[PDB]
Amino acid sequence: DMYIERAGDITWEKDAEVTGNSPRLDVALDESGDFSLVE
Amino acid sequence: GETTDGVYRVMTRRLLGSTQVGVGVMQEGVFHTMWHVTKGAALRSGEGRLDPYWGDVKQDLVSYCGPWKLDAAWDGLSEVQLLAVPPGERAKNIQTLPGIFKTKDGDIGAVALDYPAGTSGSPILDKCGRVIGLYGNGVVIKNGSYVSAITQGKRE
Ligand SMILES: CC(C)c1nc2c(C(=O)Nc3cccc(CN)c3)cccc2[nH]1
Repeated sequence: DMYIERAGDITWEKDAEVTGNSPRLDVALDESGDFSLVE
Repeated sequence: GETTDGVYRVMTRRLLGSTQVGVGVMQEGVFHTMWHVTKGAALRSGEGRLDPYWGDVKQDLVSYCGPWKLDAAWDGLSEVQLLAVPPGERAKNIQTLPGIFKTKDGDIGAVALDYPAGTSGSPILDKCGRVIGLYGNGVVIKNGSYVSAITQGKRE
């Protein structure tokens, strides 16, 4: 049996840690819901 | 049990201790999470039970107690916030500019942030606080890093 526990509110927070790049990737989604890179 | 709107941890006791297997959003009495988190199994919320209502393996999404309620979309230009709820760690908002998963059926937003697999289902937000999708289904790029799609469902 799985159970849920509250972790917080859903709000936009100003001055949050800004990180991560923005790559453009050629992908494919299969019938099992798994993404793969197309090359 | 607790049906207050917000972000929640999805825990399991089947394994050692209490392990976090994913995250979800409670909105308008509906719990929204990734399919690979629960496999469509029932959830507990204190003494109350939550039953699956809609689910799809290909989309990798599942809703409990009602139909999928989240319908905000990424505008394709602005930065977003991943409200990452990692196992054993406090919820933190990480601001990022998404990339693009180019597919044969159209382009989809993508957040290039690495978090443990149990962070799956954490919401991605717009500047208005609206849930534009869930984090946890994507690809592993050349250096072992994870790039997740911005996964959103359809509001019927
Ligand atoms: C690469 C690794 C560190 C990592 N894996 C992940 C995953 C992950 O493996 N998700 C997953 C698993 C099973 C099935 C599906 C749906 N087809 C998605 C989710 C979030 C962050 C991650 N970081």
